[PDB]
Amino acid sequence: SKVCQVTGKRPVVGNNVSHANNKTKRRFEPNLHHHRFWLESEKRFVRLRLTTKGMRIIDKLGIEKVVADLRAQGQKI
Amino acid sequence: AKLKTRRGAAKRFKATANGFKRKQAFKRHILTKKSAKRIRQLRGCVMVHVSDVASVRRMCPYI
Amino acid sequence: MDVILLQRIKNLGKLGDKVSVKAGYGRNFLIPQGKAVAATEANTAAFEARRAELEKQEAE
RNA sequence: CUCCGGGGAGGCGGCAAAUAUCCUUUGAUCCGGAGAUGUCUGAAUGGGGGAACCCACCUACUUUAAGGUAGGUAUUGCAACAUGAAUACAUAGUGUUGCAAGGCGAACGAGGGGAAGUGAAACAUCUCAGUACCCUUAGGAAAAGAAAUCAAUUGAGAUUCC
RNA sequence: UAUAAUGGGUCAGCGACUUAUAUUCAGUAGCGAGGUUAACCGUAUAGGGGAGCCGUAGAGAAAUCGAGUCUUAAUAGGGCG
RNA sequence: GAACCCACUGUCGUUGAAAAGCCAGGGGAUGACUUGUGGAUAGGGGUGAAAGGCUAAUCAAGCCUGGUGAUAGCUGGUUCU
RNA sequence: AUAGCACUCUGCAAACACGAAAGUGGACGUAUAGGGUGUGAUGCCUGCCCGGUGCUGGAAGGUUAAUUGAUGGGGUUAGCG
RNA sequence: UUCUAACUCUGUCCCGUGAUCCGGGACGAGGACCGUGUCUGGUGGGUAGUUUGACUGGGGCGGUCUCCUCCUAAAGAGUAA
RNA sequence: CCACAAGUCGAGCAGGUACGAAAGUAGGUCUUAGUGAUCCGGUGGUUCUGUAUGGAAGGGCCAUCGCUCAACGGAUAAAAG
Repeated sequence: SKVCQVTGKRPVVGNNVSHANNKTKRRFEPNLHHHRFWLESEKRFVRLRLTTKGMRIIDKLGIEKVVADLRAQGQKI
Repeated sequence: AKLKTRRGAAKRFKATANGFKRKQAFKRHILTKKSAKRIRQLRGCVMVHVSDVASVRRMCPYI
Repeated sequence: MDVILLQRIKNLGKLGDKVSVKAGYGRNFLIPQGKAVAATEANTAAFEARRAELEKQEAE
C-alpha cells in the first residue's frame, strides 16, 4: 500500500469544496516513489519506497542512520 | 428538553415593563425620496402590537 | 546541500573545499561514488582530524 | 469407571406405564470435591475435499503374511544452529530444533472509512449526523492524565464523571 | 344522500390522543417580602447540602444613571416607567 | 420430409387438465443447427443478431436484511352517560 | 443482423475496453491488421452548399490561473514635543 | 547541442530455480524527457442531486399578477367577475 | 385609515432663515399614481463598545448608497424539458 517507509505517511481523506460550497469526499496522497540508495557498510543498493520529505530526512541524517532506525522498528531492508 | 429561543426573533425584540419594544421598518435604504417627516418619525422604537405579542411570547420564552 | 570535496573536481574545488551544490548532484553522483562527503560536524571532525593528510598524499 | 467426604431405606434417568433381570445396612440410589476415559467434523494444522469423507509418509516395538500399538509430519513470526548463488569476500536463499500466534463469543472501549430517507412547509449552503452501516483491535473496564493549562483583586493548580 | 356515492357476510376476542422533559395559564396546599433546593452524603421517603433559580425597578443600542431614564442646544415637548 | 428445435392461423379452454395449454393446419430440419454435463460474467452492474429484451412465475434499475415506526398540507377510523 | 461499400482512428508498451492499482482482453495478432461509425446483395448511380456546430492544420496579436511580489496606504512605540 | 549518475524498458544473458510471476546481478536502448504527488486554468449529460409559479366557468394556448382615476357600487364607509 | 407590517392630515413650541413697511407667509409643487420589507455589504460622522491592560481590528448609534427581488409581503447567491 501507499505508505512511506521513512515517515509513515499515507493517504488521508478530505473534501473538494466548490464555489457554491458543495462538499465531496476526496483523498490527499503522498508524493511517494522508489529510490535506490548506496549502502556502503553493506556494499549494496537498497531500494526504498518513500516520499520527498523522506529524502530530505535522509539528506539531513545520513542513509546509515535512517536504515538503522528503520531496522530497529522491524522493517526488513 | 428545554424550550429553545428563536434567535432571529430574540435579535428583533426586547422586553419592556408591560410589553415588548421593536424598531421600525423602511429606514434601511432608499431614503432620498422619503420626506423629512417620515425620516424623523420612523426613527426610534415602538411597541409590539397586541395581535403579535402572543407569537412573540411563543418565539422568545425567556426574555 | 553542503559538501566537502574528498578528491579533486573540475570546477568545484580541490581536496577539502566546502561547496554548495544542488541536492540531486550530491545525492546521486558525488556521495555514492565517493567524490565528496556531507558537510556535517562529525564528518568535518573526521576529515580534518585524522584522514586529511591521507587524502592529501593520495593526490593521484 | 476410581478415590475422598456427606447421607441412612431405598433404587435400576424422563416422555412412561408395565414387566423381567436385579442392586442395596458388608452403606445402594442420591449430593459435593478430586482424578481416569473422552470416536468423527469444525481455527482443523500430514495432502486433498461436496463438513462429519478419500489418500498418505517417517521412526520405534510387535505379528506372519497383505496387519497391530505408540509417537512425529500445517502455515507464519522470532531465536539458535547448520548449509549456501549470480560473485572473490559476503548477502539473498535453504533446512533442523525450540518458543508463540490464528478461531469463537453479549454489551461497554479505542481507532480506520462513512450515507440517505427526513427538516428547511420547494431546494443546492445547512440539517439529519460523525447517526445507521462496513473494517481493525484490547481490558475488566478502556481512553485521558500531572500545564509550553486557565485566570485577570494577580489568583487557581493533573485526568475523569454529575 | 332512501339514494343507484363510501364501508361493513355474521359472531367472539384484540384495535387508535400516550410517555419524558421544558414552559404558560387555572384550581388547590405550605410558607410569605420572601419562596425553594440540585447533584451529592445519608441503615436512606427522614436529616444534612444555599451552589443556583424565581420575585423584590426601570430607562437606554451602550457607556451610564436610577423612581426615574432616553431623545434634544432645551429644565420645552414627547416615548417607555 | 420423420425424430429434434420452433411458434404463423383458427376453434376450444379463461373459478382451465395447464399462473400460457390441447387439437387441426404451419416454419427450419448439415447448420449463423439442436442438445447433456461442468464452468465465467452481479444490480446504475452483467448480458443483449437491439424488443428496454433477459438477469429463479419478480425488471425504466433483481431479491433479502437493516436506516425504519422514512415522510404524506391526502383518504379512512377514533369505543360509556 | 447479414455478405458487399465507405469514412475515420491506431507504428505496437497500438488505438480501444475492464480495474482503485497490480494487471488482463485486443493478440502470443502488427496497417491485406485491430477498434469506432454509417450504409446494406446486385445493376445504373450517388448533384449543389464549409455560413452554423464539430473535427484537422495554422498563427503568436488581444484576453486570462496558480505562482512571484514593485510600489502606495494604515496599526503599534523608542523618541521629540 | 552533448553527457550520465536519478528514473524507464510488456529487450538479451546469469542466478535464486525443477518457474514467460518476482527479486538480485551483467549488458543494450532511452534519459533529466516520459511519468507520479500538491496546487491551478480549460473541457466535461460520462455520471449525480435537483428545479422547471399561480389565477383560470376542466387543463393547455392566449391574457393577467404592483400603483392611480371613473363606472358597476343600491345618495355615509366598504363591496366581486 | 387599518389583521400586522405600513399609509395620511395636523394646530402649536424652540433654534436658524427668506420675502414683506407691517399684520404675516413659508417644514416643496391644487390634490389623489411616479414604487420594494428583511438579510448582506459600501460611504460620512460619532462624548457608545473594545475578550489581561493601553491601543487597534471588528461591532453599535445617526445620515446615506446598492434589487424589472414587475410572480411587485420579495421561498435559493444560484435552475429547462
